[PDB]
Amino acid sequence: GGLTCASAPQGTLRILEGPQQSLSGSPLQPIPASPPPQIPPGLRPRFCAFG
Amino acid sequence: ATPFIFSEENSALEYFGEMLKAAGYNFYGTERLYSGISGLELEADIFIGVVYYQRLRHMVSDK
Repeated sequence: GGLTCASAPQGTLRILEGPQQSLSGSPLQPIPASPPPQIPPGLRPRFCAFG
Repeated sequence: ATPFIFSEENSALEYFGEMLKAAGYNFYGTERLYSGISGLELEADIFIGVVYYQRLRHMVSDK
C-alpha cells in the first residue's frame, strides 16, 4: 500500500512564454544628423569706410 | 562653436569667410594695418578678430 518507483519518464517538456520580433525600421532620430550652421539671408555689410 | 557640426565638405573657414566677405571685409580674415610708430602701411596684411579671453587666478602679487 506504499508508494513505489514507476517507469522512467520517456520525455521532458519545458514551457516558457515568449513574444516575437517586429520589422526593422531603425528610426534613428526625431530631427536627425548634425544639422549644419548656415548663412542668414542677405545679411548686408554693417560697416563702411571713411570718405 | 559646437564640435563636430562642420565637416570637410562644409568647412568652418568657408562658412565664416563667406560671413566676413558678406560684411565688406575679406574672406581670409586679414585686414591691413598701419604702423603706429612709423606711420607706414605694413607690407603684410594682418589677421585680426574677436576672441574670448579669460583671466587666470595666478598673479605676480601672490607669487
